[PDB]
Order: sequence, then structure tokens, then C-alpha cells
Amino acid sequence: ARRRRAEVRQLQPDLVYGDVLVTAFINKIMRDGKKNLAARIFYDACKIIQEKTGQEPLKVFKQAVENVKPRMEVRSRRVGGANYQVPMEVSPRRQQSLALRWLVQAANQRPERRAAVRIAHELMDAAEGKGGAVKKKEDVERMAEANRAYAHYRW
Amino acid sequence: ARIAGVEIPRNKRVDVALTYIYGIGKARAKEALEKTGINPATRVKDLTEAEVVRLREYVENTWKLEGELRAEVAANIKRLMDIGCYRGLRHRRGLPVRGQRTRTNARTRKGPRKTVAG
Amino acid sequence: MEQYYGTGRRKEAVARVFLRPGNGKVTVNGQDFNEYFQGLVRAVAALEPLRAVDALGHFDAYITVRGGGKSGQIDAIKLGIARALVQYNPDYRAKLKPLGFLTRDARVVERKKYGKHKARRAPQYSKR
Amino acid sequence: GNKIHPIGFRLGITRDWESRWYAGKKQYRHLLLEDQRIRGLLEKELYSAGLARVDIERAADNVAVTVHVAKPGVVIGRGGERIRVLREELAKLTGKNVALNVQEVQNPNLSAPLVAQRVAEQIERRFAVRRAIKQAVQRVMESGAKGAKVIVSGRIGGAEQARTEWAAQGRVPLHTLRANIDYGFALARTTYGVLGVKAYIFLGEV
Amino acid sequence: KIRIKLRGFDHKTLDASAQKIVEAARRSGAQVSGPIPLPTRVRRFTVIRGPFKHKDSREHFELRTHNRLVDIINPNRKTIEQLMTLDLPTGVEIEIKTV
Amino acid sequence: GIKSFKHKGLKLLFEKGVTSGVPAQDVDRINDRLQAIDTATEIGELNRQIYKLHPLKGDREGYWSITVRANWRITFQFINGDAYILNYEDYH
Amino acid sequence: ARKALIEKAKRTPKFKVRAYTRCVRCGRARSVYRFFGLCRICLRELAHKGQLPGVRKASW
Amino acid sequence: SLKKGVFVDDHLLEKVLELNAKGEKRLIKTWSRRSTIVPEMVGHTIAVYNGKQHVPVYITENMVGHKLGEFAPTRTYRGHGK
Amino acid sequence: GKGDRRTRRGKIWRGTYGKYRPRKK
RNA sequence: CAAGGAGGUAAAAAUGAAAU
RNA sequence: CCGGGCACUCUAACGGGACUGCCCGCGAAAGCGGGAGGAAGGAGGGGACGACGUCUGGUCAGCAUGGCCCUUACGGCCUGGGCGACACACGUGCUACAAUGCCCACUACAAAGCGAUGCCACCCGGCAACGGGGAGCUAAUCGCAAAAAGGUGGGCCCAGUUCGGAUUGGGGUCUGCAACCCGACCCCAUGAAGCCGGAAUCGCUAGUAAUCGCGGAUCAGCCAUGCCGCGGUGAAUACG
Ligand SMILES: [Mg+2]
Ligand SMILES: [Mg+2]
Ligand SMILES: [Mg+2]
Ligand SMILES: [Mg+2]
Ligand SMILES: [Mg+2]
Ligand SMILES: [Mg+2]
Ligand SMILES: [Mg+2]
Ligand SMILES: [Mg+2]
Ligand SMILES: [Mg+2]
Ligand SMILES: [Mg+2]
Ligand SMILES: [Mg+2]
Ligand SMILES: [Mg+2]
Ligand SMILES: [Zn+2]
Repeated sequence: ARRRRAEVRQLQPDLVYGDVLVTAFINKIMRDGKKNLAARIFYDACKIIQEKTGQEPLKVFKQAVENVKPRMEVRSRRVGGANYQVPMEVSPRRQQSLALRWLVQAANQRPERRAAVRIAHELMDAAEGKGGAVKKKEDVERMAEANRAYAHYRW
Repeated sequence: ARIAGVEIPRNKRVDVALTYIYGIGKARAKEALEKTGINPATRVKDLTEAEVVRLREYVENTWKLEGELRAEVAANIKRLMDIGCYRGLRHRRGLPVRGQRTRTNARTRKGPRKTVAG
Repeated sequence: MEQYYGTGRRKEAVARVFLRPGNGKVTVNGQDFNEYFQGLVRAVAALEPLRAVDALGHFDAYITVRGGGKSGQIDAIKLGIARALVQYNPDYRAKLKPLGFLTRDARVVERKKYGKHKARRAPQYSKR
Repeated sequence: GNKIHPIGFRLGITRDWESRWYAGKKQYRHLLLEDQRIRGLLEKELYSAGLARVDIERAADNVAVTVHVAKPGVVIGRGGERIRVLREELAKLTGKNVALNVQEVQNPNLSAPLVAQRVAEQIERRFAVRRAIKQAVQRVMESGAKGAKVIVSGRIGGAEQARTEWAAQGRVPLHTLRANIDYGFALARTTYGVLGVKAYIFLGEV
Repeated sequence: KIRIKLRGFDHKTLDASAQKIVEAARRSGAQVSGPIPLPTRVRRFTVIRGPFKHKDSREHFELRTHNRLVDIINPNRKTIEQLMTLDLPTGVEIEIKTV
Repeated sequence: GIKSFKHKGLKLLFEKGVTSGVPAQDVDRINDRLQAIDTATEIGELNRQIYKLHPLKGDREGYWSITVRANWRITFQFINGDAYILNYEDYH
Repeated sequence: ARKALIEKAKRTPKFKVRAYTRCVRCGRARSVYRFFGLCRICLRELAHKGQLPGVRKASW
Repeated sequence: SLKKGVFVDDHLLEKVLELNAKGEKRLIKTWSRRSTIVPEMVGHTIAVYNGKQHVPVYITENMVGHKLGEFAPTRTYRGHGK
Repeated sequence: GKGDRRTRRGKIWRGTYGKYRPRKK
């Protein structure tokens, strides 16, 4: 019954960058608890960003996250055996989490061969507003758009 | 190149291309090309015809392989035809040869499930 | 040549940190602070307390390490480096506390408990 | 229910051992079997003494054995028998230094094994169990105890229906470590079956 | 030159009985390396708590076997005299060898 | 006629005459009910007062249960003049 | 088969592999520890009794 | 799979060899697969025990590492409702 | 390939050694 | 700042079990 | 490795160490929030500990035991068989369907434990299992063990394929009186099903889940992928 509001977990800043965000992204890359392979892939992809574009990956990655941020999402709620879906706003914590999660997932959805090039490209596509994650973001906002009827149920 | 009974594997490393023969596997593979004296990492794409001839001559001879040894293997099971042992009956009933568990599993010899119900 | 305390521990890892006041930013033990820790991204985070202070290579590192794996050793080194510069510079306390570079971090591997499959992972069931 | 043996629960701090010797492998097994056969042989022809303990100590062929008894009446002065061949019959499968001592347990009403054994005798005397429990507790409580508790379970007074008679005065905290709680148990053999008597005796600690 | 080892299950009896020999050797004309605490050899075993068949939730026990070392210098029969047969253990196993 | 056994004790008692599967005082009782379940051409014949016959409910539907003694039941399935899955079970 | 069966367990002749462990206090053939020569059941009993030298509850 | 042993029952062989000089009768039993096929006395029948009875198995070359009881199945199976 | 008897990885998992996993040096 | 009285009231969800 | 030294690390024996005691705010109190204080805090993180009683719960196959029954036998010995049977159904799992992946080579970094009726260094034969030798070790001394995931290099290039390892043929080794039914490995060759799972269903809130190897009990050997422990790297999220 959540007596404690569960305090927000804080991370360690990365190497060379100091991000309070990049490490969170590396973590999503991480599988089976191998931060070595995870971090390597991201920094690898950072080197890949430099090639296809003359931009610093610290902004390319930053803007990509900003473009894959759900303004509002759909929430299933009350009365009628939980029949309604109230479109709710998204907390900065949750926009944060969804952005990075959808990025990595869409990144591994790509037909490319190497994990680094998937990350790099999906970030470049998302920075422009083209990524498959941006599709996911825009999709979730469609659902939230179509439910404005009983949005006044709010909460 | 029609090495034994097969020819299929083109552009894909001779140490690997060799594997595509019933009788070669992996150990006899590099064993055959070190004894014939050929580079394993080659193209397989019809390279030096001489290397291919030597390879063919050694491989196809030496040990039995392809359809010939399939016949021998099948004949070794035919050994336990006659009035054979227990191991033959396991080849007869279609059940696992090495006395394992057949209460469950053993699907690789029994085949897919049939379901009786009762 | 010289000596400066050194006791860094983190998750079954022991690291004795010295540092000798010289411009040669050096290594210890096996090979380089690199070399011995190459391919490991977070390995260079052990030198962050030096970045927290005014040490751009003013000391000659000498850390013998043992026990655990690399990451714990690296973590322990961080505790040892900090334990040195706080020792011979008692006024460098007002940075090891706000930044929190001084903690043994009691976070250690929890015991396998019976019944459970491993630590906390329950063995999974069906009623039927 | 399910509760751990209040003796084993202590062992370390509070309540020491009962067989105190050290050995490595290839020896422990043999010396433990001998040790237990001593306890087994003693219990038989020494029950009339009512023995609270059977402490045992060793030091390479030394085997010391201390028998605690409420009333050591079955020792009778040196060559008056009841000790001579009796402490010498141990070495018929031992042959080692059968050093048998006898202790005088002062108050039997504060010795848990003795309490339970007195109760278990009364069950076989066909006594009224519930009244026997009550008295034994008060008897223990009468002799200065800080807390007591006796438990007989099963087949009470014959009669087809297993019961469990319960009585306890004062304080008996089993969960506490600094407890000094004596635990005893006894089998009452009856013409209608077998029932078990638990006895808890408690004194202060800190 | 004289090396003595003291093994034991109870640590309190060991830490005390192997300290007597530090006093009975120092006050007899010798240098004594104090109670050397050799590591313990813990011998655990895990038993199912019930006589029946309740596999989950059992209860385990351990048999800690402690080792303690003490060395005395010169093997003079002045220190030897006391540590010869003035033994006060409770079963504590003692090893005496010189090398 | 009986055709199958789910209890090994009952099975041995009826087949070989091995009485070391059932209670010693219930050998004559268990015998005369099994024989009556054997000669039974229809469940209607297993209707004597002393058996206390009755079909079970729930997940035990399709099963019958005459009483041997006390809380002990001989449960089975009767179909087409034969009984199957003869079990000597405590009604719990 | 129990009394004549704790006989064989100590008799131990005829082929070396036919010999087996067996609790001494009981007659248990399973979960018999070589160290004590006891089954897991008996071992627990005596460990709570205190009749097992050094043997103590494990908490960590 | 033995190599330097490769054994047959001494008692099976005792009975088999002392009934091998210049000929015999096929009346010969056993109680142990444990043995091995044994060359010589090939034209023989060895009634092997399968746990229930003695099955007359016949030797006609072809067999070797297969001792006996492989020629004496212990179970029956036969079918599963079908 | 933790179950293939022809790998250093499968030989680890099985425990045993051999040709596909020599006893060091 | 402390409620007395008036009114819109959940859904889809049935059964019992084998000596006292 | 020696001389020598034992301050570091470690070993194991007793201790110190926070009790929201100190600051602000709230309150009648308890207490709650917040803050320098330190390794640590408002039960620090885990263990052992399971009230009166409930389930005619479980256990006569650990053992004890009332009653009933068996005694040239329902007891006793032995060889052999069986518990390992298989048209099927369910539970708990192991290994996978691959490229944050596989293979080969090189090269690091643990803990907790076990061993002289055994662990077996180092040589020798052997593709290997393993066998001949044979040193040290009553073992923080010698050995089991090189930890594995990691790193460095190189090779496959996404295809049932260097994924996956089932099944089967052959050849061997070791324990054992003996391994057909029914043992574990080693080597050659076969290389299946599987390309990620219907209705449903489980676990875990911080060293945690996931993932990686290591030890032990039982044990001649082993069907252990099990159970009980050990450490390595190490997430996500909790509005409510
Ligand atoms: Mg089988
Ligand atoms: Mg299935
Ligand atoms: Mg773990
Ligand atoms: Mg389980
Ligand atoms: Mg109805
Ligand atoms: Mg408590
Ligand atoms: Mg019941
Ligand atoms: Mg009995
Ligand atoms: Mg079974
Ligand atoms: Mg397919
Ligand atoms: Mg595919
Ligand atoms: Mg929780
Ligand atoms: Zn026992």
C-alpha cells in the first residue's frame, strides 16, 4: 500500500561526459549485468556519430531523447471493471524512462548487423524526429489524443 | 567442386566446406587439408585445380564416407536383425537404444506426441 | 621511497594506497593503471578523488590490490586514494564528505538461503 | 506449534555441553559411539538414582564420567558395592581409564530431568495427571524457582483420545538467550501406550 | 626451536589454556612468540529439519576446529621443566615438536 | 465382475488371497463386499443396508462407495456390469 | 527386513562394494554422515541434547 | 567396457569347457548375463535367466560383445492399449 | 554451447577435460 | 469554523463434497 | 628467495562504536520531517529465534510405542530380475533457437570449503579420457584450481547456418567380482527439434533481479542439469 513514496534512485556519472543521463542509457543497453560491453557499445556508437555527421554525440543523444518524450500517455482507470482509459500527463521521471527504453528497443529492432551502428543510427534518426522510437512516441500520443472524451475524469 | 558425392559449398572456407559431407565433420576436415597441405582459409571457389585434385584424391579415398558408409552404418544396425540382441529390439520398436528414460521424453526417436486420453 | 597510509576496501577487495609526491603520474602492481585495467571503462573512475582535489599528477601512485574482481578493486582503490590525501591533508576532509568518496560501502553479496533458489529468487510453483 | 530444543538453542552461551572432548576424523565416530554406549549402559542400572546429567570428558585414554544425581544413595561407602565392579564394568568394551565420579544434585525440584521423571513415574502409577502436573509445578515453584512449565501430551488417563495437559506458573521466556532454562523429558510407558512429559525450569541470568 | 600447536573446539578454553603456556614459558627464562591465531577450519553440515519429508526449510550446524600456535626459543630444561608434564587441558589436543 | 484395482491391498486380497494388505479384523468384511461387487450385474444389487451405497460428487463424479466399516470406503466405478478402479480409501 | 538388515551393514564381507553405511543409533541407510556414523535424524536429536562435542547451531 | 580383463563367469566356463571335449548336449543353463558370448561351443544353446525363467538362446556366430541376457529381455511390454 | 562435448565451454560445464580443453599448458 | 435531514447505490458470476 | 623487520594486509580473541543522544521545525506526549556529526545511522544490511492455538494436517517405512495379525511362515539366506518398464498427461528444471553471438589462441582478477585406508605438484606415454612414474602435504606450509563472465588478437556474416546440440554407428578409458537390462567420461562420424513460444502462469524493490563460474555433503563409481553454500559483473521501476 506504498506507505513510503519510494525515493528516486540516483546514479553514478559516466566517464569523459558527466551526464546524469548517459549512464541510465548505458544501463538499458546492459544485459546480464555486463556494463563493460554496454558502455563500450554506446561510446562505440558515439564514435560512429562523428563519422556520418560532424556533431558532438552529447547533443545528438540529448536531442534524440528530447524528441522521444511522451507529453501525455493513456491510463486505464476506474468504474465498469476498469473500462475507461484516461489520458494522463507524463511525469518528468517517466518521460525520462520511456525515452531511453524505447530508444534501445527500437535500436535493436533495426535490421543492422552491429549493436553500435543500430544505436548510432537510431539516435541520429531520433534527433531528426524520424526514429522508430519517435514512431512509438507519436503513437502513444495518438492514443492519448483519441481519449480526450472522458479525459475530464482525470485524477 | 564435386569432391566426394557432393559439390555444393562454394565461397565458404575449405575447412568448413569439407564439413558438408557425411563422413567429414570437423576433425577429419583440418586433418585432411594439413595432410594434403592446403590452406584452410581459402575461398573454396574453384581455386588451384591441383589442390582440388589432391584433396579429392586423398579425401574420397583413405576412409569411407557419403552413401557408402551410410550403407555400412545401416548394415551395422541390420546386424541386429536375424535373431539379434536387446539393442536390436530397440531399433525394432523405434525406441531409444541406450537404456534411458522413456516414461517422458524420448521424442527424438518416438516422434511427435500422439495423445491417448483416458 | 615514501608512504601515505592506504586502506581501501569494497566488497571483499583490499587496496593499500601510498602516493609519492612526484610529477610522475604512475602505476603499480602488475603493469600500468591502464594495461592492468584496459578495456574496462569504469576503471579510471578510481582517480576521480584526485580530480576532486588539485592533483593533476602530483603523486606517484602505489596501490597493491587483492581479493574480489577488478570492479571491487577499482572501487577499493578509490577509497584508498581518498584515505591517503585526507590523511596527510586533514583539511581535505571538506570534500570527501560532500562528494562522499569516503565510505567502505557495506554492500556485499547476500547469503544463499535454503528453500529459495538463490538469495531471494523463490523456486516457482503451480497449485495444480 | 514447532519450537526449538531450548538446550540446543543455548549450547554456546548459557548451558554448556554434556560430552566435552576434542578429536579429528577417524576417531570422532568411534569415540562418540563408545560415549553414547556409556550413556546407554549407565541409564539402565542407575535410574533408581535418578540422574540429572551424565557429563563426559576425555584426554587420550582418560575418559572421565560425572554422574549427577539427586540422591546418590546407590553408591554406598567404598567397598559396600554399588560402585566397585559397577564403575569397572564400563571397561569391558573400553579398557580405558574409567574415572567415574558422583555429584550431589542439591534440589531435585530445580532439576528439569528429575521433575519430568517424577511426573512420568506418576503417570505409570495411574495418577490423576492434571493434578500431578499442578503439584509438580508448584513443587518446583516452592523451591525458589523463577518460573516453571510442565507438559504431558497424548492418551491422558488412557481413554481413546489424545490430549495435552498444560500448566505453568511464573515466568518462562523461551525466546530469550540469557535464559538459564533447564529442559527435561521422559517417556511414560503405559499398558495403553506412550506419552511424553516436558519440563521447563527457569532462573534469572544477565 | 620448540614449536607447540593447540587445536580445540571451544575457543574460550583455547584462548586461555594456550595463554597459560605463554606465562609459564616467559617466567622461566625464554622469549615466547605469543598466541598465534591460525585460521579456523569450519566443518558445516545441513540437515532436513523434519524426520518426515519437508525438503524446504531445514537447519544446519557447524563444527569449528580452532588452531593456535606458540613458539619458544631455547629448549633449556628450565622452561622444559614446567611445560613438561604440567598440563591443564579439558581435552584440548596439543602437539609438541622441534625443528 | 471386478476388472481393475487402484488399491494394492484389496487387489491382492481378491486375487491371491493375501490379507496382509487390509486390516485383520476387516478381512471377512472386505471379502464379502468385493464378492458382492464382483457378482453385481448392476449397481442396484450393491444396495444392501449395510453397505450404505452412494455415488460421489464433484471431481469424484462417476464413482461409487460402499462402506466397509468406520470411516473406510471401497470406492469404484461401475459401468456395464463391471467395477473398475477398486480403491480402499478413508473417506478423507 | 530391518533386524537382519542392520546385521549385514556391520557384517561387511563378500566383495568390497557390497558394504554400505548405516546409522548406528537408528538403522537408517539413507543420509548417513560418515563423520558421525549417524543419520541426519539422530544427528539433529543429539545436537540439541548437547551430546555432540563442539557441535553448535549455525547462524550467519 | 573392459580391456585387460574382458571376463566370463568361471562357473559358466567350467560347465561349458568340461562339456566341450569331442562333443556334448545342448542341455546347459546359467544365471548370469555377466559372462560373454564365448567362441567355441558356438553351435550351442544357453538357457539364460531373465528373472522369471530360463530362455534358450542360440549361438550362431554374429554375436560377441553381447554377453548373454541381451538375448534375454526381462520385460514384456508388448503393447499399450493398442 | 554449454552442452556440446567439443568446446572449452561445454567441457567446463561438464567439468571434465580433454582434447577440446587441455589440462593447462 | 462543527452536519442534521433529503437522493442517485454493486456487477456477470450458479452449485457442494461424500461417519456423528 | 634470503638477511632482518612485522608498521600495512590478513588471521581470530576480547573490545570500542549512536542511544535520533546534538541543531532547526512540528507536538500535550509518544513521535515525525529536516540538518552539519561520522564508516555507519530514527529497528544500518542480513541470520538464529515461530505466541494461545488451527488444520481428526504429516510421519507406525528414521526411531519409540497401545491394539490386531504372521510364525517350518507376512520371518531368514542367496543368484537373477524389478524400482530405469512407455500410446500418453502434469510439476520443477537443464541446454537452446544466436552477432550486446559462436569458435580458437593469449592473458588477468575471487571467496567459501575439502583432502596423507586421500588431495595428488612435476616429468613420461597418449589426439584425448587416462595410464606409468613420482616430490611435497598429519596441511593460513603441499595439493585440489587454471576461477568463469572479463580483456587482447584472429576467424565466421546472419543462412537451420562455425547457431543448436538431440539421436544413432564405430573406437576407447576408469570405477567395480561384474557395468545387457542400468554407470560416468574420452575420440571419430552423424548432426535432429527448435528461428523465441496458445489459453494461461512464476519470480524478484539494492549486491537485490539477471548473468558468470567455484566449493561441499552423500559418494568405489554415478545417471547432480538436484540440494546446501561461495564469491565475480551488476540493471529496471514503484505515480499510486
Ligand atoms: Mg530405461
Ligand atoms: Mg509437453
Ligand atoms: Mg550470486
Ligand atoms: Mg524444492
Ligand atoms: Mg443443481
Ligand atoms: Mg525476538
Ligand atoms: Mg488424517
Ligand atoms: Mg514400526
Ligand atoms: Mg523411483
Ligand atoms: Mg524446422
Ligand atoms: Mg534466424
Ligand atoms: Mg520486499
Ligand atoms: Zn538413525
